[PDB]
Amino acid sequence: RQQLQVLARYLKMDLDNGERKFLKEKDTVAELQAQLDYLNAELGEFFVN
Amino acid sequence: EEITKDHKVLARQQLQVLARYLKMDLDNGERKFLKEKDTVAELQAQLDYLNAELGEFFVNGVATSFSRKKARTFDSSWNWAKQSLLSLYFEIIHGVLKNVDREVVSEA
Amino acid sequence: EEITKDHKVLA
Amino acid sequence: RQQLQVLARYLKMDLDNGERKFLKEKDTVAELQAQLDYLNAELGEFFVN
Repeated sequence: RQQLQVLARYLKMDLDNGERKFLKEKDTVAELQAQLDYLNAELGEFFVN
Repeated sequence: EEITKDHKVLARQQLQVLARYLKMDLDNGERKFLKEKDTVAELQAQLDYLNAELGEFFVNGVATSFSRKKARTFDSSWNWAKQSLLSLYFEIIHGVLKNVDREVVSEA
Repeated sequence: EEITKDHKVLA
Repeated sequence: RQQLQVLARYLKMDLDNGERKFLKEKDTVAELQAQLDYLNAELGEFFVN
């Protein structure tokens, strides 16, 4: 693991970049889903469907 | 920069060998990001459909505004009676109200 | 000598 | 083994070159020996010796 980290640092490579982007998109999914559940609680399942 | 490119290639190969030994998936984060991006795309498509359907005004205006903590109670009429009495008293003394007009009758 | 410096740092 | 192979590829080193040359020379030994055994079966051990 330490040797891999050394090589990544030499290569200027961000092993955590994909995970960070995933967490950002997961927050975006959460907030868009919150908007959708609010619209569903407002109009209703029957209306939205 | 052929030599530096060759070294970068060598370092990438050694890194991939070490990741393979460690059973580390370098592309796992990118895979999860791409799946989550597709999920964002489809949820956003649903939201734009609902927005094109109900409209910007309807969707914005159905926003919740009520909360129990935000309610304001007023019951201190016992205090406001004396306040109004003093206001009327001082107004009459100072000459704001020279006559018993309908506003003075309403305050009474 | 930036490249050789980078190699020395890596080593 | 994987690290050694990576280093050999970087060095443009052919680890199998010696083995390939050995197999070629072994085939050459086989065919020359086939010629010699034919000549021996033909003229005979006594004549050749």
